[PDB]
Amino acid sequence: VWKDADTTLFCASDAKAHETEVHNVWATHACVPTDPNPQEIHLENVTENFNMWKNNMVEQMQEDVISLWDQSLQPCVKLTGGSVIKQACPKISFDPIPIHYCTPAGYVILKCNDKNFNGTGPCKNVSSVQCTHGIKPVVSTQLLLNGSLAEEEIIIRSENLTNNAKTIIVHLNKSVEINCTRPSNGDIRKAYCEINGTKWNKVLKQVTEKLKEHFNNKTIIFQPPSGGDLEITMHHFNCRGEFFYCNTTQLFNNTCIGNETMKGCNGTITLPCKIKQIINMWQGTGQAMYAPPIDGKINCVSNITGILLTRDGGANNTSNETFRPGGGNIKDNWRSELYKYKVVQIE
Amino acid sequence: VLTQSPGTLSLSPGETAIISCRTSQYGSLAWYQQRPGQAPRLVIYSGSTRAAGIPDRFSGSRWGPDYNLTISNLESGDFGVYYCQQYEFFGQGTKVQVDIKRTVAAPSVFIFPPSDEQLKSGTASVVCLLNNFYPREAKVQWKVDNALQSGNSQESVTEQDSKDSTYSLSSTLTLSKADYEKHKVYACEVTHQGLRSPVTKSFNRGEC
Amino acid sequence: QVQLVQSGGQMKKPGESMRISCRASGYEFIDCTLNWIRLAPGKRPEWMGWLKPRGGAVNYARPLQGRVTMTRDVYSDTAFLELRSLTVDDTAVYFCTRGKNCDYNWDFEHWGRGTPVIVSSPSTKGPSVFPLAPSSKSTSGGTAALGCLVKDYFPEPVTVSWNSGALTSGVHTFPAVLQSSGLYSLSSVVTVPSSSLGTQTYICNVNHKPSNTKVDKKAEPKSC
Ligand SMILES: *[C@@H]1O[C@H](CO)[C@@H](O[C@@H]2O[C@H](CO)[C@@H](O[C@@H]3O[C@H](CO[C@H]4O[C@H](CO)[C@@H](O)[C@H](O)[C@@H]4O)[C@@H](O)[C@H](O[C@H]4O[C@H](CO)[C@@H](O)[C@H](O)[C@@H]4O)[C@@H]3O)[C@H](O)[C@H]2NC(C)=O)[C@H](O)[C@H]1NC(C)=O
Ligand SMILES: *[C@@H]1O[C@H](CO)[C@@H](O)[C@H](O)[C@H]1NC(C)=O
Ligand SMILES: *[C@@H]1O[C@H](CO)[C@@H](O)[C@H](O)[C@H]1NC(C)=O
Ligand SMILES: *[C@@H]1O[C@H](CO)[C@@H](O)[C@H](O)[C@H]1NC(C)=O
Ligand SMILES: *[C@@H]1O[C@H](CO)[C@@H](O)[C@H](O)[C@H]1NC(C)=O
Ligand SMILES: *[C@@H]1O[C@H](CO)[C@@H](O)[C@H](O)[C@H]1NC(C)=O
Ligand SMILES: *[C@@H]1O[C@H](CO)[C@@H](O)[C@H](O)[C@H]1NC(C)=O
Ligand SMILES: *[C@@H]1O[C@H](CO)[C@@H](O)[C@H](O)[C@H]1NC(C)=O
Ligand SMILES: *[C@@H]1O[C@H](CO)[C@@H](O)[C@H](O)[C@H]1NC(C)=O
Ligand SMILES: *[C@@H]1O[C@H](CO)[C@@H](O)[C@H](O)[C@H]1NC(C)=O
Ligand SMILES: *[C@@H]1O[C@H](CO)[C@@H](O)[C@H](O)[C@H]1NC(C)=O
Ligand SMILES: *[C@@H]1O[C@H](CO)[C@@H](O)[C@H](O)[C@H]1NC(C)=O
Ligand SMILES: OC[C@H]1O[C@@H](O)[C@H](O)[C@@H](O)[C@@H]1O
Repeated sequence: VWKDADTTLFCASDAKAHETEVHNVWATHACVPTDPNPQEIHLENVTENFNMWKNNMVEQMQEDVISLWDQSLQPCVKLTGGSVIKQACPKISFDPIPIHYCTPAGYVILKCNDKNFNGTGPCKNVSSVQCTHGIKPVVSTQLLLNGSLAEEEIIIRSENLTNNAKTIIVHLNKSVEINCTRPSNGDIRKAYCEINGTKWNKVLKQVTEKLKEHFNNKTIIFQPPSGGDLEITMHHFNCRGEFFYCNTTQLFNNTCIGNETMKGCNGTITLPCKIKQIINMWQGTGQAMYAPPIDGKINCVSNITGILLTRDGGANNTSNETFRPGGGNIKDNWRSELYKYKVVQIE
Repeated sequence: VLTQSPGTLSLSPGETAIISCRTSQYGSLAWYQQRPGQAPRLVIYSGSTRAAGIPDRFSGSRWGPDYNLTISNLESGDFGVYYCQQYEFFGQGTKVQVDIKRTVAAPSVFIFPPSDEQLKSGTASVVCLLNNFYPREAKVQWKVDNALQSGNSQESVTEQDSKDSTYSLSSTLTLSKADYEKHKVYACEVTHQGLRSPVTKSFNRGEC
Repeated sequence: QVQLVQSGGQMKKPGESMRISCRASGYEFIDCTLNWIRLAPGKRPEWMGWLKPRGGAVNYARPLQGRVTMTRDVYSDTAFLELRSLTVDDTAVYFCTRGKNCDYNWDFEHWGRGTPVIVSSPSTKGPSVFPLAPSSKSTSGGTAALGCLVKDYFPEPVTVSWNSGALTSGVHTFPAVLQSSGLYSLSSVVTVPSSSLGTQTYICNVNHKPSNTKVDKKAEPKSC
């Protein structure tokens, strides 16, 4: 017997105390070592309701990551309002480590084991764990990187598909590798990302297939973002401490969604990226200026495990739906991982 | 998707207004009031949940797709235009206005053939007048060669006379000259609360 | 106390582009979605699109895509709306709205005072005045009705008097109706004793100021 409740949780990680890497330095002081023997106790004949979108666990992870970045990233100048802060601008070691979230005494985490669970609604297959899996605090937009894959099949997640203001999280059951790099030695700002277009367009075609069935048989078509900060209109992520902005226009080409049956665009698609020094802080408000990129090959290979989308609204007579690479609320990056968890109190 | 009705609602301060809005999709319906000049105001949301600062006279009901907004006792400030909403979509709106009650009056019907001056220049307009009547509810119906027609007649009602408190309706049937030549008999069937039977005024093309 | 303060009303011409603002106060600007609803007399209200100050995330109504642009100034708590290549059809009152709560966006409990925008065209068109002849048969006691047909003009309004204002009793000038051609049209009838069809002379005086147009037309029974 129990009830839905919200309490202060504690994190855990395999963080190395000596490591000079940003994430390790924070988890060292903030988190406890990982439990060697995860005790996952299945619950017989139990059916609980989950609400991926109304889960306090997300709020706590946010404040954590925010805390991490606040005392990790060191901008040369940070203009927030009429104020101006100038500090040291040393380069830093940046690579996100897996973080687990555990419950105190008196509480427990209910893990949903259903294969095609869409984040909200009843769950017939519920187990009981003391900690979550290794979630990487990877901030990004449009594309979800280094996450977990969908168990059985591609899952379209949303609090309400009919509500165009509710963001959509596409959960891939097959990860596609993205190979972003900035060749050593033109311009030191420019970089690029290589994706196996053949394998990508194949997976993205299955996404449009899953997007139907939810929106009748309407023709699913993608389009680039309609506006916003460069952090939103482009694939934004932090690699090796440097801030990358990748142009994903040709990553959502409709023509190649109908496969390269008679269309020339095989091989590998390379996305035009750039390393910016002036960025808009996602943590709070304001702009930050960072030092010029380090010399040498800057490369980070990531796993595309999810896509953030936003559906256009206005027409009802139309015979199709339009989706655009979404993002902006980092909390959704944590929802794409905590969807199958829920905190309850034993009584 | 949101079909609201009626389009206009003539009532007296004291009666109860009933506005309906039939939806089809899955969503939470809301209601809005707009007094002349001022900005829209939230009345009901989530179907029946009354808003903040709203009298308990406003009430909302729902049975499936169909919705109802009802004012229990209209006042000088309850008149205006109401819109039903679902997500980003709104209804055409319902205009509730004052209707000084009087005794039932019968609509005197007239009919005017298109002018030769108009035929020479493209199209032909046929007018049907309903002068001085009450109440406002009156259904004009065009017939050509004893054949019902719809979609090509646009009506227009006057403000209630501030003397005899009557109304006047102008139903204009627009046709093309080429199509006006073919048919012979034009008539407008009028049905009103003050008429014991549908009145029919007609005229035969050409002969006057 | 949440309060949306909008900029003043404006007047534009077809082809130009407008730009209106909406400053919020009484709540966190980056916590709630913002909306723009245009309201024109005789049309459904129209949602133009929402704006999430968070990262400037925006979603434009499909019909308005390619014409509309929504941005914002986070620290200045102000949101902007631009609309390009205007037409007379864009004439309306533009509101910015916010949901009752940050959870659900569509329960617009908060509105601005509104920003009236009138798009006026330098192009006009005078009315065509067609006679609405009484009839042919006249009676001593019977009553007859005649009038005009002020058709195909732009823009509003047009005034119509009878016999230079010498006839006011019985005159009914109906509200102008916007035809499918983008041109307005109204009728002005008047009732008179059918006996006075052989004594009195009826002339309709149509005035369309926007085009310096004044037209007198004699309305007499069909000469047959
Ligand atoms: C939104 O608001 C509208 C308008 O008020 C509601 O629609 C009306 O609903 C009422 C019932 O609440 C209906 O009232 C009915 O009146 C009938 C009398 O008319 C008779 O004759 C006409 C013309 O020939 C026929 O069309 C009609 O069918 C009737 O034969 C009564 O006969 C009805 O009686 C009901 O109750 C008795 C028991 O007392 C039963 O024996 C009957 O079977 C029946 O259930 C009934 O009272 C009215 O017809 C509706 N108006 C419409 C739709 O035009 C909506 O209900 C409301 N919507 C919501 C969601 O609240
Ligand atoms: C739960 O119910 C299933 C049948 O639906 C039964 O097989 C199982 O033994 C039950 N579990 C217990 C012990 O409560
Ligand atoms: C998730 O499943 C529930 C029923 O369990 C359903 O109500 C909801 O619409 C689904 N969410 C989506 C849109 O995937
Ligand atoms: C729940 O899922 C697990 C696999 O994740 C499976 O082994 C188990 O049999 C399921 N439980 C039930 C109730 O069938
Ligand atoms: C992922 O799911 C889709 C159905 O949505 C299925 O067709 C595809 O084979 C799945 N991929 C894998 C590797 O299971
Ligand atoms: C990424 O691309 C670079 C060339 O730009 C290549 O050398 C490297 O092998 C790629 N990484 C992976 C793991 O595919
Ligand atoms: C992309 O993936 C497909 C999977 O079949 C593979 O055959 C192909 O070699 C890959 N393309 C490139 C150029 O890496
Ligand atoms: C990305 O490149 C496309 C051209 O391929 C360009 O039109 C677009 O503006 C770029 N995206 C952004 C918003 O930087
Ligand atoms: C999508 O790909 C096709 C085929 O290569 C190309 O012709 C078209 O320009 C592309 N669409 C874009 C880039 O928007
Ligand atoms: C994803 O993980 C790999 C190693 O696991 C790392 O190299 C890459 O930078 C990660 N992507 C990001 C930007 O989080
Ligand atoms: C990402 O994970 C997938 C399995 O989910 C694996 O196939 C791939 O090698 C990984 N990419 C790397 C090496 O970062
Ligand atoms: C979606 O919206 C409806 C109301 O329109 C609400 O009843 C429902 O709970 C919402 N879906 C979920 C699961 O949040
Ligand atoms: O408005 C100025 C800002 O625009 C954003 O899109 C860019 O990411 C910032 O670098 C820039 O400071």
